[PDB]
Amino acid sequence: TLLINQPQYAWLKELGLREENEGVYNGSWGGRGEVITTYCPANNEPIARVRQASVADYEETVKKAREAWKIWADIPAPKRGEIVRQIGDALREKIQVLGSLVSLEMGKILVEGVGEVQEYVDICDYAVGLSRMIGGPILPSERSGHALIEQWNPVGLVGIITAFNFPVAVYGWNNAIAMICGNVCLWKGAPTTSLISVAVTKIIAKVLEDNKLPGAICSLTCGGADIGTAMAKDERVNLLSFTGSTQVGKQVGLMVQERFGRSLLELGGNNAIIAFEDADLSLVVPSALFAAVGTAGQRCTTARRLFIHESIHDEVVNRLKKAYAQIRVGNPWDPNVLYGPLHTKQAVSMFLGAVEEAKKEGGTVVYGGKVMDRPGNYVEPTIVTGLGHDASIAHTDTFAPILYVFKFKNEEEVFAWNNEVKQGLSSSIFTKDLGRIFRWLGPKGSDCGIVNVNIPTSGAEIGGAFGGEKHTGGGRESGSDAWKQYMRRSTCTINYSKDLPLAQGIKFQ
Amino acid sequence: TLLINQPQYAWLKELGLREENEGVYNGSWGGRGEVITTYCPANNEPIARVRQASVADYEETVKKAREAWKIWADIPAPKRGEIVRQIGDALREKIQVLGSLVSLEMGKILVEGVGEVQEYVDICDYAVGLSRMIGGPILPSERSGHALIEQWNPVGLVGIITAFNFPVAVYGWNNAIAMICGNVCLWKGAPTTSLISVAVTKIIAKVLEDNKLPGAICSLTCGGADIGTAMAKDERVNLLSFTGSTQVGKQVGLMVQERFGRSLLELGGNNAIIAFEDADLSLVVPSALFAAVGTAGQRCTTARRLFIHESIHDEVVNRLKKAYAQIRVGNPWDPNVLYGPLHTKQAVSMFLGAVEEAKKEGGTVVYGGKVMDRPGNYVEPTIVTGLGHDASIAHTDTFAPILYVFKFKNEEEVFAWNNEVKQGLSSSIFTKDLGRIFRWLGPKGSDCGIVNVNIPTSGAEIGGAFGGEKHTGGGRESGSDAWKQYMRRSTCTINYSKDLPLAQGIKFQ
Amino acid sequence: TLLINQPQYAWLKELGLREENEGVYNGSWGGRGEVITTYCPANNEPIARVRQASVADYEETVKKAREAWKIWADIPAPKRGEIVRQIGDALREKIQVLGSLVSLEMGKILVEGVGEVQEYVDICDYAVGLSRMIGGPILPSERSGHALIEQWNPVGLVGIITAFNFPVAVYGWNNAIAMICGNVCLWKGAPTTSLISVAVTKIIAKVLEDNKLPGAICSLTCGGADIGTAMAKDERVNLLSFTGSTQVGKQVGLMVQERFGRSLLELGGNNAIIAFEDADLSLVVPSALFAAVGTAGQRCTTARRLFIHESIHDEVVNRLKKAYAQIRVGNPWDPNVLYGPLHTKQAVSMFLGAVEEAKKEGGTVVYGGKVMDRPGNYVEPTIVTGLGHDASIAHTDTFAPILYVFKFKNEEEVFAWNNEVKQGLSSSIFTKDLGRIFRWLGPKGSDCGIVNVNIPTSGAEIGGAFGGEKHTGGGRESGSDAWKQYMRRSTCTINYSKDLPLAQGIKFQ
Amino acid sequence: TLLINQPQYAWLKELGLREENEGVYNGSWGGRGEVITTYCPANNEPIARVRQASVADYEETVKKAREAWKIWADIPAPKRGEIVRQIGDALREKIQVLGSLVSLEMGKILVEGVGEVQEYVDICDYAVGLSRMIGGPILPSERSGHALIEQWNPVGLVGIITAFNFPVAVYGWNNAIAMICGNVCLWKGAPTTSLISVAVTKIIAKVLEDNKLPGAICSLTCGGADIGTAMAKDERVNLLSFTGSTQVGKQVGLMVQERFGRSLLELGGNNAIIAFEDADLSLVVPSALFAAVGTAGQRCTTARRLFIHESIHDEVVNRLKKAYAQIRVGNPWDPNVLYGPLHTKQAVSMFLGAVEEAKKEGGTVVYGGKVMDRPGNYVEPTIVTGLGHDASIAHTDTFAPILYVFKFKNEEEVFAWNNEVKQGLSSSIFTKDLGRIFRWLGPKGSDCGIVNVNIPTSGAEIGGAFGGEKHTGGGRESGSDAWKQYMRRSTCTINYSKDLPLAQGIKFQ
Ligand SMILES: N[C@@H](CCCC(=O)O)C(=O)O
Repeated sequence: TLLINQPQYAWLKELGLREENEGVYNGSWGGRGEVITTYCPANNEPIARVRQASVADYEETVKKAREAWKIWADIPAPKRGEIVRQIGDALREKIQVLGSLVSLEMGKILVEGVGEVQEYVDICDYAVGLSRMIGGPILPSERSGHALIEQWNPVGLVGIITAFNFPVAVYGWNNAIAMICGNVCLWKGAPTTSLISVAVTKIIAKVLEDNKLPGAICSLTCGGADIGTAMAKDERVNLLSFTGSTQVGKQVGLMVQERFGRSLLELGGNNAIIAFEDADLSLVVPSALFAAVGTAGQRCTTARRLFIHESIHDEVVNRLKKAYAQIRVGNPWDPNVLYGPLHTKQAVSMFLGAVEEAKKEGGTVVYGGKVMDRPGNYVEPTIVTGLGHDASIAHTDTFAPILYVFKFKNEEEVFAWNNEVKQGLSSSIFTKDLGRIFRWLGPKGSDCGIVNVNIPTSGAEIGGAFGGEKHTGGGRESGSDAWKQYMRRSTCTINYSKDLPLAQGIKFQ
Repeated sequence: TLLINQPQYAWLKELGLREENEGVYNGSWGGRGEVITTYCPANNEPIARVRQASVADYEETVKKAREAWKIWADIPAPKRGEIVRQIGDALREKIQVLGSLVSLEMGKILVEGVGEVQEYVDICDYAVGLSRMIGGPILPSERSGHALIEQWNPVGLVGIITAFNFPVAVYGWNNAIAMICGNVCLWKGAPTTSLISVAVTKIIAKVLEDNKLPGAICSLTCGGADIGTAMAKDERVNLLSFTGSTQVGKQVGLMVQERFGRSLLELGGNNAIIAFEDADLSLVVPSALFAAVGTAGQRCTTARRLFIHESIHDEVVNRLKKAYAQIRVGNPWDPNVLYGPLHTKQAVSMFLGAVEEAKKEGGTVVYGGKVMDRPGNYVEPTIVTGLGHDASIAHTDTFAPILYVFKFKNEEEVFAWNNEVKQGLSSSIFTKDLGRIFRWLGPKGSDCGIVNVNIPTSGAEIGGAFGGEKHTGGGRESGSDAWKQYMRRSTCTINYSKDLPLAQGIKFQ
Repeated sequence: TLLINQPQYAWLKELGLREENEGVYNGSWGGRGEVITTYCPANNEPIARVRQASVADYEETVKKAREAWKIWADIPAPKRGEIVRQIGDALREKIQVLGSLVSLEMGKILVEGVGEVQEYVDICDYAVGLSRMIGGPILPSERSGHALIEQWNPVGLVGIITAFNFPVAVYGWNNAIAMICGNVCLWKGAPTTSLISVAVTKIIAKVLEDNKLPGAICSLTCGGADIGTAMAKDERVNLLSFTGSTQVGKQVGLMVQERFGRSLLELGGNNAIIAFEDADLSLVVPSALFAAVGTAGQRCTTARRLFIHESIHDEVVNRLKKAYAQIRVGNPWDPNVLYGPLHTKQAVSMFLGAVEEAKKEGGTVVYGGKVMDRPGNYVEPTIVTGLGHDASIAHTDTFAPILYVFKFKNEEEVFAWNNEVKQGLSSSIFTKDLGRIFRWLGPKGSDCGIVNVNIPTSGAEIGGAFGGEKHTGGGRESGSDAWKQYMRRSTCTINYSKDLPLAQGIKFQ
Repeated sequence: TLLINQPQYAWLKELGLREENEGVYNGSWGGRGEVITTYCPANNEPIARVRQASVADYEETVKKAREAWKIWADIPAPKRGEIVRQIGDALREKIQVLGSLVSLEMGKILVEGVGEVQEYVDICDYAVGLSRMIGGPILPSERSGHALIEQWNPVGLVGIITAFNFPVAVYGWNNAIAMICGNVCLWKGAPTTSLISVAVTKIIAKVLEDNKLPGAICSLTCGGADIGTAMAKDERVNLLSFTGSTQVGKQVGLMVQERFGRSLLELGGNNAIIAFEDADLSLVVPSALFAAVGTAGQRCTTARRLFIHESIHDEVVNRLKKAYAQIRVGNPWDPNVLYGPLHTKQAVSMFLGAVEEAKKEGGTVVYGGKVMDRPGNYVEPTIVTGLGHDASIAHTDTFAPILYVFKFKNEEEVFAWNNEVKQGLSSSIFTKDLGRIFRWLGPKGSDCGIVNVNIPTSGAEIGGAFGGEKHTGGGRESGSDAWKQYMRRSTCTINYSKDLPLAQGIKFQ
């Protein structure tokens, strides 16, 4: 009855998964907490089982990771980068099968599952180069015979809590960067993507073990909220990177601040696309489509609000309705399928509640709005017109494929409306106007951390820093100098002289 | 009665100070809150009075500041730098008499008062050059016909809360940097340095108004804990920089996190100097003296722990005693005075309590330990030997001139003892050993934000970032790229083509 | 009959100039070579005289500069920045009278003369901040117990050869940057701007003397081609920065290479403005006017080629002709004069030589083309149409105010025509097309070192690097990390361990 | 007769080598010039033959590379990085046989042969990271409504001339960096390592072919000085990176300067190791051994001068003699030998010339000095004592394994003696003295491009820039921001507004 026992899914054994898998890894595999069974959202059938972490499992792992850190921090950064290079190779090798497991356990379509693993391969290549570059400037002291250098050192143990919707990539960004920065990692994933977490940890463990490194360098404790809270409250967790809901993120931030730890919060988005009158509609429509219905609307970067200039509102909406009706729905691993199930049955419930709440706040469902009559967690991608831009349901961020469409007239008001929500992740404008574009990029433009022009709100590349402002939580991951969040800066002055000139010329005599 | 009414203190009026002064500035001067009188700690005489902010003053000042921000953020950064340049020139012209006011109201000696003002002058020079440099990289997009740029924009209103012990420099570090980054500022100082806050703001307000700019760009609301708490709970304060006690800082970080604001925390230090057997003792003794007794021991970077290797412990301690007994006591505005009073009468009593608790816990007062027989808040700088490194009184947070002296034998134990406290601000080793110095700078060395060699724990220059780790709060000010804390990063992708290739080669069609 | 002996030019004495002035400074003033008289191009009247450098003068000056470098190089860079800050202040206080001398001796209008001095002011401000920043990274060594450091140190003596047309600013750019980088300078300006060079040198010398530093840190040796050739051949001149003709620059470049010195060449430009059909003509016409007739067309960044799309060629030409007729011609110090004389009587001949040649090669003079019958070296700013973009007269760059106008159709061809010339200094397109602008910035776009959009080819700001490609010589001055040309990089590996790991894991034992 | 026709050398076929090989590659393989036979320096037996380029081959190859660049420069940099990544992998997979070919045709020992290929692997890893990073800053313009951007674009065709002694790594540093920067490459190796150049080109060709890219992106034209002179005079070669003799490189720099090309010169080095009295002798002796006898003394970074403090001169010289006696001599393809032959018989003649001159000039051969009585180009590694530091023989340009040992007393004279040579590549001091180490890194310290402490002058790691000063020619390769030499910077100002504010506030009205 488990999918891993059925012959058409034997490929799961290529990831080393079996009927019951250990969900704790700290150099040894184990798990004394509750055995969880994860299910395929496309057909509600059980896949395999994972033994989750008890509290003793959590305690032992943290201790072994900190002991592993003593060895790992002594390994030169470029040699750490060589370990991350080998991880990138292992991922490359299994990108198709790991991508298939993402489609199977998470439910996003095969090209997105593969593409998500590509994000991990990309940031590995990136981190490999970064491991020969991380550091600070040597600066010219104002004092003779003094050297002034900025040093960066690992923070220690980096906890990583990831969400259901990107069960490989978010961990991969945090892992590759933290590792070359000399940190050890502790991973707690979404319980409903535990097989993916195990499969990824199996890949990493083999690399560590082949290199005669302690496996606790990349530790895994599968578990629910109790384990996540433990990490948020654990003084031995120097940096807690949390990707999840804003509500839970806020509490993670508070718990970390109470103990004077470090947090990196990557929280919800309420991302807007803005199509001005001069927009290239052949870019607008397919961009709104990918941003709205990509991943069945389940990215933190999904387009949730579409603002269209009055002159083109009807046409864009009609053109978008026709494109929705061509979306090919099916099993997320099937060829030509563009749209899969929602991840959980509760996500279907939430979708239903949001649709009905949108009607109660005066919206009109112009497309979709219904559960699909078929096995699995399938819902229709939905477009809602007629709501005020400040409608309560629109300012709520729901992980459901519902696109709230609004009219506007002037640039100034629509910038204000992009900015008026609590979230602050991604944003896009479609326009040809050179001046408007740079105003969008400037201090009176978009208040988000991702500020795009003529592309979807989703689909970032890894070379830039990824994250948001406001209620999205302020953390950054991946590229640019996001690596600095995973290290502690020291400002270092060395008197190599036989004198003691004081800063600012102070004569203390 | 008031010092400002006596002819010998007529120089206070060179700073625009009067018998009663407005403590609110926002383009207009006002103050409808409680009137406070500040006192000269060298003689316990009243200096002058300041009309603090009421709640209505605070509310109106924030509204004026955010209005001023609309203008100020539209001003090109180099032109904002020119304003800061002129502020630097204004401090330059007033440096002696501003320094003298710092000595009078706060109580540090004159070279420190002038030196503290000089830090503001220095960060002004630095920020002027920065105003032509701030920003992010243009990155190579993996996508044809796409540009990828990292942009930096002001966060908006920067609230700045400062302490009694650096009543000019800390505000200055924040102000110069926040200004060129296109932010407006709201300053709340220590009530017992209100005259200094008012005087500094009078200097800045004139530059702003001379440049026909709205004064609320650098707003001042003098007040106590209510004003600080209001700023911490106020969504209109985009970034709150807080320098103060660890306990209040923890409460400010929690409040700001509750509303998803940005905080920059600079809290207490419990800084150690470590002297190895190969140390040049002629560097040790004067460095210890200044680090411990400078500012009458009232810096967050004051050396409170002195670790001396067993072989040299008695000789360094004897030499410090002779050095201590030679320091010239007197009024702190008097040139060539080296030792002034503590800031308050309460501090004197807390100094006595610490000296008593040090004796209770086993320690021996080898020098000092008693109040001095003279007007004002004078205490003997004090040396306590014989305690264990883990003695309770030594892990405490006090602004009293007591130096706790410990013995050690080996490198590893004394690095660990340095790191064993809760704070993590400054640290220093004295040694000639090449390898030991690089180990101290590395991942197994000092855990502090400031990591010095053969110099005191105090007296940083502005060109590097200033701040600490662990319970020091994590914030950085002044140099390096601390300016990024005053701005929001955006990662910006611009599709300038007629096509829509997706990141990671994802084919969504 | 000297202008400086007339009462209306008494303001010259505010710069310390006299009837006959010393044109050698090395801490002392002197000059034993030939005496030069400079003439005011607006009336051809002699202004004053300058005693130029003999061979003995040059020898003694280089030696004194190199001896002064031993002191200067030991001053911490921020303290060298403080010197540059005072140079900036001295320039601020004399900006009007210095700009007037630029107008009197060089001949550009007063607003530009003042603007040119502002450039030196601006780069002083930049360099002051840079003096806290210059340096390289600390990198992660692949070898345990090794530090890896990029260090930057002065080259030593920077010779600076400047030209007649920017007789303050180019020296200024080189001066501020070289100084904070720890070099000493030796200046040989254009013979026909000798008083300007003396005036600027007097200003810097006072700052150096007021700071008790050897004046030879900023040495002057006024002279002609003999002194410049000596500098290019002199192994004691570590870096030679030459701004001048392509022809001379090539020989300078060869001579420095022959001796394995460092050269920084800023040579001629043949800058094109290209206006596409969708261009804002309200930006096009003023920008073209400023770029063509600014400085009577004697900048290396002056627009000499104007490509206009066929659809708008006639309209842009007509509007530009009407704009050329608005220009007020007069004495360059007279108010609201926008057009002054050419620098030399020789330039007037070449202008007439160029006009006759353009007609012979088939051009039509639609505006100007004649000498203005008045005192001074006044020629009409000229527009020439109907030539092929590949006509010889158009490629030979000369400083005559002659704009060559060309038609185009395709973006591809006209980008190629921008790039087909031997120089590669500045370039500008006028368009609204978002894709066109980013192609112009890209690898199939402009090949020039300055690549502008919707602005003239002249008028750079100091925050960026300044210089060109191809026959423009390759050097960069002023902003970005141009400072690195004035310093030597060293890559430094420090083994502080007891072991000897080899790079690349090479086992040699 | 040909080794490649002997069964024990069949491993050569694993590299695609044959009895007669094609020495031109531009997408297709050919070569119409002279057929060169390369020989094994360990036994003087012929290996295989290579058809070199005629000038028509060169002509056709340049034209093909320039067409390929039009395609290659359009490929996004991260995608170009992916090609280099696969080049890295292809090298990883062939590291043993390619290292053996280097050992066989060049003559260095196998562990260095492999290690040299490892440098190419390492720089591929670095370049892949870079390919996401290269770019310049976005700068805040002083003008409202203006963007200021520093852009980097490829130079076009990078001609790469390499030398016999590093026949793989030097090309690789240039290749990996030039490739990700969007340039195409044209390689001319040393004629006596023609098989190595063919073998590396075969590896890159397969990668290019497998990725459907034109092979001329990495073109090969094997040949001698006529081909090298052609590249130095060819305006189609935008950058010429030349590694070779000082005298040839000077002429290369002159030819390139004559045509306003870009050159990158990496010439000879007369590198010194300085041993102060406090030096750890257990680090000194092996470092001096490896730095002197590594590669049979044929590195440009080889240690030629060994300065030893008077007090330890005799001891280290005797300790270096006992190390020299332990050198294991034999054929270089053994994975266990330490010392192979010189590359050429003429190097033996030169070596014998220098030893005889050192003895004539008063030196004492204390070790070696003789040819080894076996087949091949074997000389004994030699130590020569008793010469002054300015003895003529010690200031020659000879790749001979002769180490010249000098005495010194104080730090100042010996720093000067390090600096007295014409070249400026590498340098190293052995000391524990902290102040001395920072003095050596500073402005009165070593003048070299590579400045090392307690390690060989040789054996750089790729993270930093590589190259020297003075007669070493000034170019930098590999790490840090050396990638900027392979690109052209542009300073780009974009007016996105409707106004025309001028720099420096010049009102042109
Ligand atoms: N690469 C993805 C990451 C989204 C992460 C998330 O939705 O939580 C994107 O840019 O849309």
